[PDB]
Amino acid sequence: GITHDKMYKRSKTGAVQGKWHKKRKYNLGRQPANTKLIVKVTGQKISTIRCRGGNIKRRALRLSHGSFAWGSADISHKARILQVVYNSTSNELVRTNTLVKGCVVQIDSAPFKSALSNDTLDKEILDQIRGDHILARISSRPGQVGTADGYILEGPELLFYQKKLAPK
Amino acid sequence: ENQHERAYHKQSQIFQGRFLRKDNARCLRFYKSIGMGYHTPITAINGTYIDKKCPFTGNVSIRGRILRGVVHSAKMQRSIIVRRDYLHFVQKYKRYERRHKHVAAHLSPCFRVKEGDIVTIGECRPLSKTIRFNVIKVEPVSEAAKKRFSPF
Amino acid sequence: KSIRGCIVGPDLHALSVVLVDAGDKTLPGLTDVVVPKRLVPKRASKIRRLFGLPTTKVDPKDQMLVCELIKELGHEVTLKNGEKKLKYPKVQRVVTDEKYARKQRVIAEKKEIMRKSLQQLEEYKALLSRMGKQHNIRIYKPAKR
Amino acid sequence: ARGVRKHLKRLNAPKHWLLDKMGGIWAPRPTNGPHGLRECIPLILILRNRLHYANTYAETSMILQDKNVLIDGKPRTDPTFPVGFMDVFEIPKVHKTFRVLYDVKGRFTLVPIQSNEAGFKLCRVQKIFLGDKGMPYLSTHDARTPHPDIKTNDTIKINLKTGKIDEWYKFDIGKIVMVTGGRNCGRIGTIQAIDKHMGSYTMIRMKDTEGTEFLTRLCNVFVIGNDSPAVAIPTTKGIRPDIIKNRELRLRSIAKR
RNA sequence: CGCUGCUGCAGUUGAAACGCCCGUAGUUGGCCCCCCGCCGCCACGAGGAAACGGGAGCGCUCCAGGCAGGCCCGUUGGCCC
RNA sequence: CAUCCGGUCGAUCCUGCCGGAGCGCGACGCUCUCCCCAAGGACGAAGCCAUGCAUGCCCGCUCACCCGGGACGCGGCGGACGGCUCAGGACAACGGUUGCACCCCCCGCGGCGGUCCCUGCUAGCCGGACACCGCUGGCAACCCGGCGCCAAGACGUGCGCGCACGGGCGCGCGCCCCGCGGGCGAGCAGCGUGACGCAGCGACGGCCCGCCCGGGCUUCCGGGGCAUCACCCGGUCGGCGCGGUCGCGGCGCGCCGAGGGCCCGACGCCUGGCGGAGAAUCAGGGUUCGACUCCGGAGAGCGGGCCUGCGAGACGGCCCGCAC
Repeated sequence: GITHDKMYKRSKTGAVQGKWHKKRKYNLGRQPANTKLIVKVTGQKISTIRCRGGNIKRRALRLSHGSFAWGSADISHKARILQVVYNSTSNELVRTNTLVKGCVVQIDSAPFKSALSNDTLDKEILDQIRGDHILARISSRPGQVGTADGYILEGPELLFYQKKLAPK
Repeated sequence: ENQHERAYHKQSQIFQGRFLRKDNARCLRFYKSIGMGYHTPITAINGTYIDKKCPFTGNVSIRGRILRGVVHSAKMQRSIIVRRDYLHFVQKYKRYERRHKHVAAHLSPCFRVKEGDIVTIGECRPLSKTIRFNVIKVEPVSEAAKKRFSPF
Repeated sequence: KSIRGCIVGPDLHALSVVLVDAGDKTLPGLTDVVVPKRLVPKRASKIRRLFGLPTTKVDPKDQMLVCELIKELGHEVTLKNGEKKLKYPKVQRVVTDEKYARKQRVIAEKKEIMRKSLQQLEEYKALLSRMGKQHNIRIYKPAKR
Repeated sequence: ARGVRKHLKRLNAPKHWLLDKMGGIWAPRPTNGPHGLRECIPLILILRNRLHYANTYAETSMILQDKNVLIDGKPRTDPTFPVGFMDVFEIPKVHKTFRVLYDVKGRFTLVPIQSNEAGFKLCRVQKIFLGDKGMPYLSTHDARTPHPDIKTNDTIKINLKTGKIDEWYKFDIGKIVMVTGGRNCGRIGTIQAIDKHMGSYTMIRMKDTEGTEFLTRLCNVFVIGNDSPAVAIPTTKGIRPDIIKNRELRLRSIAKR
């Protein structure tokens, strides 16, 4: 019965609004499919939900891995995907390991370790590439699109975010 | 840089990684001149404000009716109340009754706004519950020019 | 809908039971007469292995049939009792040379419509690219001015 | 409100079809297609009522059930298939050819045309779309879907045979132009001016042949020949007969009656 | 029924000036600058269904009707709301 | 389309209302010679219902039948349109006016039409898997069981060109701004570039695109009474990060502030409140009424909740709580 209909909301004047209609199908809402990071992969089940007009949406509910891109060198590769670090809206969601765009995550450096040989390719991603995990944030809507692609964090977002989570 | 702000903000239209180097093909902000003869403000061109809801430097696009009204309230952050004075004609008695309609407008930091000033609003996809209008120009007045019910 | 539980109980008025492995001492009624199977396979693939042609596999066998032969049993409507209309399943999954021609017709048509499009794009590509350079031939004059 | 409506009441029906108020609870409803609902007329009425060929609505469906009627050079048989502006409709059993035109009052009129006139069709160019994998495309007033030096509002002379661009009537001041919508439908005049206003609803000013500057919306403007009508004009030349000039015609008609 | 009063009602005595005064909203504000800018205002367009009200044309035998009819505006069914 | 007369006194002139006088539209009494036209269980009971009917149409397969006469089931389309009634709903609905650069849309119409595979292929083009129907059976009824068998333009699989390609990506214009397009009033598009996915449709090519017909919302102005209702609201008001949706949005969630409304009447309450197109009465101005024809809403005893579908939060669908 979830709905985004405005009828159930009060007015600007804080006034109750008469309910002129029963909930309608067009204004319907569906359960948030919380994409869940698998963590160790040793399953990606992605659902497909019928929409309005017989369209389709892919709902990620559990998945690991996914395409990532190093914007500074403009090289793009699939990555294993490690634990979510930071959620910017909740500290519980990070520990739960739910995936949603804007949630910063660690990634394995092994696919992108090929740039350690190269030199002066920034300095921050050089130290993450040397390290097991790379700081990266998600750029895809895991629940609506069904994929969780992301961009490796580079420059200022990485600077502010590192300070936000890593130091104790 | 702060310790109190929970989430980092940038422009989706700009690239944060780009800012690290190449001091040639470098742009500070993805601002575009608005149509309907709207000049992009200079404060907006040289402006370090993220403003996703900025008409000039943000995803917001101005399409629809464009109105002109006074500034009634500005207590909200990045939002002002535009009082729209107007006249209603009665036919049973041939006189006009004065009316007032308050409208909510998202204001960019490029606009510095004080009460009693007159703002030129424009239509926007609803930004919030009460905000379907964005400011495209702000005109100040000396001190408080009284009120005088002006249907601008 | 109300349903009885799968585990059986004495309560059920009736049940149903099917031989999995047949015993000796064949029953007078349960095991003896094989009810004549009817509804002869119509599938061509089924017909190929059913009529001793599986080895032929892809083949123009065309017509092999086992059919009921007791007239048609609806000859009373024809009003002629002494007739023997064939009682046969129409072949299913049949392949004809018109079917082959139909595949070739549509494959020629798909290729033809695709080919016409490919050549046309190159012609329009010239129109636009040449037009931008042709505009340059005009822009020469203001510089002369 | 549930799903799409599939009925059109007689009072709901547009005035141009001129379907009698009584005798019928509901008029026929057009199908989604080349022309719009109030921008097109039904094919059944054009034969059943306008020409009186079909005694009943059903016996109009019978006539095209077996192919016997064509729109824009294509069989286009469906009874309520929309037949709209500048349509080449030809009855080959009657051996007659008729462009569907707008009368000065504004109603649709079937006007007989030559085989050369049947050879070409006029349709306005809607805004160019950039879809279909980057191949440039543009739609018509008949929805049919190119030449690079063309803009919106201009009329393409699609042959219906080649199914390709032929003579493109560019939208510029002074072209002899027809009015598709508004009160002065059917009137023909050169476009005196255009005021865009850089917002929406560009103003249209039209000098007629007799010096009366009629006006309409810029969307409702149809080009009819870059120079010269380039079509079979019904014998009114969009002169706008006045209500008294119409009473003269009617009274002489009654005299002849 | 101008006995609801915008047009257009009454309050000395038939019903009815607050006992008096300050006063915020409200409403109302002498003249005065010609020459533009926003107002309001007024005219003119454009665009947005009919039925309906009006109205052209018409003998339903007359009519209330109807958009018919007639040896025909490209027969009509305009045009206004 | 501008009209009065009767009624306070012994008479008089006033104010003042009473009563007549005309019309409409319902009851009600008495009567009606026809012909034509015609409303019709709205009116404090959206109360309850016996009975019969109100959505079917075709074969895509036909092995029965029996000459394509062709049932029976599956298959496709329609059953959301149509009919009904105003219960609810008072910045709502409804109307004019706008916007979707914030979107969804079957049929139809006019077009595009390279579909990777490792492979695995039967691609001269494939599978298994069931209704129907037999064969035995239950049940008081309703309703269905098991067996055995066979079909489909049903469904499942499947070759198929690296401008393969649905999606979602990361990266690709700028120098105070303002003037060319594939563009527009406006950085919108459509791609190139580097990845991912392997979406469709393909066993009788449609993937897909536009037009359009509707929606989904949205802008602006209009949008009942009551002060014996003067103070209201607390997702309420802004911002931020997500989700969720066809999509924008407090639309849901966290987070962060402190708003948003009001004597130009807010909020609260009430309404024998559907709204307009219109209707009645009438010099002019007003007044009065909007059940029903047209349109838009909203509902199908009452609340909820749902799948199917291109579209219904459907009730001549289903499911549950509450009545009866």
